[PDB]
Amino acid sequence: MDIPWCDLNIKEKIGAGSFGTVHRAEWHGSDVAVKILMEQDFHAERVNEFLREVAIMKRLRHPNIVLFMGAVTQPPNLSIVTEYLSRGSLYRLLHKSGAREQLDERRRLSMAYDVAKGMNYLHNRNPPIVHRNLKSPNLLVDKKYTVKVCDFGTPEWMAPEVLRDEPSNEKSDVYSFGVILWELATLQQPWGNLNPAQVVAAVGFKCKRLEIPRNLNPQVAAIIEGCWTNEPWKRPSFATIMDLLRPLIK
Repeated sequence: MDIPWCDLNIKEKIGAGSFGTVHRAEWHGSDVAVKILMEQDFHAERVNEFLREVAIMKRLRHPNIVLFMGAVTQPPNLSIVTEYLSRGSLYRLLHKSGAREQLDERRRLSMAYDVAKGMNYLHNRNPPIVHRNLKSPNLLVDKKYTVKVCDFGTPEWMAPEVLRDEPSNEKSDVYSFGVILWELATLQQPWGNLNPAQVVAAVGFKCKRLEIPRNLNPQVAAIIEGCWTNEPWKRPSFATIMDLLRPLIK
């Protein structure tokens, strides 16, 4: 639904990027998040691309996808309005201090399941929607620790083929999921000891893979390893990942 800029009461900034910034906001009493595009080119081609993007978001409806709630479609305030997740990015949540005590194995496995559900949903659109930029910093977490894929750089989550500048693949983000599941199970930062360029070489050309603790749950380790096969088409679909994760959380 269309939203007039004046109807938004902007609050404290909660994020930012290339597009611009993100701010919590009050909207007719409702608590929302507003993505404010700062670019000052309001010519048709751009406004139209924006409108086109907004029409896509309107069609994406799933519990584990950030809830679209509206859009400011009038210059000079092009914006996307969504629900507000108060715990922010998954990345910061895992690496903040005390995370291990704050989040038990069962919870972190549920968080993984949430992502798999979102991605399974996205992969089943016609045409399928592939998120090659899938990564923990892109995932958002609400108060109840539910995780949602934010659908609207650095390569530690990019699949080898992507790092090789190869053609787009539907199973590229399955590799990325493998890294996210690894972060969740180990609470380690991926490739913390390499610079971006070294990551590209390691995973893209030397078939290096993040090390799995011998101490880790075998069933979770298996899910991870399967996501990391060099042959993309050999990686399990997200629905298969869901089947494999469901026994564990329960």
